[PDB]
Amino acid sequence: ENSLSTTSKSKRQVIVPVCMPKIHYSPLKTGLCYDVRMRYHAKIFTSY
Amino acid sequence: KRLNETQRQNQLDEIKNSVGLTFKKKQEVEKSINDSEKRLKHAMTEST
Repeated sequence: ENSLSTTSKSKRQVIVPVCMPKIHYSPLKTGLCYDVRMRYHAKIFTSY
Repeated sequence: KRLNETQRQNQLDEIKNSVGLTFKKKQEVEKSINDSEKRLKHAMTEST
């Protein structure tokens, strides 16, 4: 289609290598804290 | 242990909910008790 249309059949030489991505937020998860042992503590029905 | 503790706690507050329900039903039948007593009183007056 285009008139630009680059035409060179040759293997391009490698420029950069693939490394670990330098980010430190959100490939990770979100921490949750929960235990049923907090449900031990209840109130003494005293008045009525 | 956690499984049985959770089932215990669910049974516990379900019992507490049903206790609130029956206490409300008692507290709502008290008034019809007293009104029925009033009409028994008037029935005794017209009986005499």
